[PDB]
Amino acid sequence: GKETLIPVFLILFIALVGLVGNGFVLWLLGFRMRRNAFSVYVLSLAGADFLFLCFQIINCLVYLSNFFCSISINFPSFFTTVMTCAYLAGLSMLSTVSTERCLSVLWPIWYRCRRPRHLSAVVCVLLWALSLLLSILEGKFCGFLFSDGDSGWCQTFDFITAAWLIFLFMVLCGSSLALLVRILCGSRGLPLTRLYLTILLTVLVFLLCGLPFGIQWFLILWIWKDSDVLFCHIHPVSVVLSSLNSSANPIIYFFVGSFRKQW
Amino acid sequence: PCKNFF
Ligand SMILES: CC(C)CCC[C@@H](C)[C@H]1CC[C@H]2[C@@H]3CC=C4C[C@@H](O)CC[C@]4(C)[C@H]3CC[C@]12C
Repeated sequence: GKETLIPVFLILFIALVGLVGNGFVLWLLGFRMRRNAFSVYVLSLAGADFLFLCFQIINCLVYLSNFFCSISINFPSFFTTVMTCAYLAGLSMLSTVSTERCLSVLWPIWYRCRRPRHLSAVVCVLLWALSLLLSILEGKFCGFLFSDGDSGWCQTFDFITAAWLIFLFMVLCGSSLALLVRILCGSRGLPLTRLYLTILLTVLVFLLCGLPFGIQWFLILWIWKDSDVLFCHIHPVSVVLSSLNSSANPIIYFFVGSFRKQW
Repeated sequence: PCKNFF
């Protein structure tokens, strides 16, 4: 009732801020600005964040509508799976950005010369395809499509997305660690302080705001089986942190990188 | 469905 309403206003505000940020990033990198090999990843991450933030706006707006106006807007059940696809694709883009930075620092000669030009596009397409495959197959077995599926085979396939999520986190932490070792061992001209500050900032953002929604939604919910406690308190906060993470992602990745020279 | 829903 009232205890859920106060997080939901935070959801709509943070979602609107991240919405206008992701829209600006999408428009700029699509049309106005020249694209690097790396800019494709930021564009894809903004696109993956868009769907998730728009669906958060929908899911809070109809909660306002149901609470005050009581219209009882029942939804199509396949919104959840495309929202899950958006979330997983955003996290995959985060980890792939980290690995691309590590590959650039470790092998500079290969990254300048021998790197294929469409490698960023093919990696983005493959990770989006794998995210969509893990999303709809979690959707069909758990009832978030036309047909309904068994809950017993739901948890077998849902834990696969959780294991993939933990692997996707360990890839981000492992690759950001190797870059730090390389720049702290024998790198001369780089700005070290700003560099480890921004790397550590991305690591804490991805661990504290990106992970908890997925962890709680998939792996945590099934194992705990403490329904009264979990939904009322844990769930509202989990969405907000994950929603917050999507909003802060354009600011961290594109706007700090691009608009630094302007201010 | 099978899931709690949000
Ligand atoms: C196989 C299917 C699921 C992929 C389609 C995913 C859709 C939703 C969209 C979201 C953002 C899109 C990407 C946005 C940016 C570019 C850069 C462009 O130079 C190559 C295409 C590419 C990489 C697009 C590929 C398709 C894409 C990833």
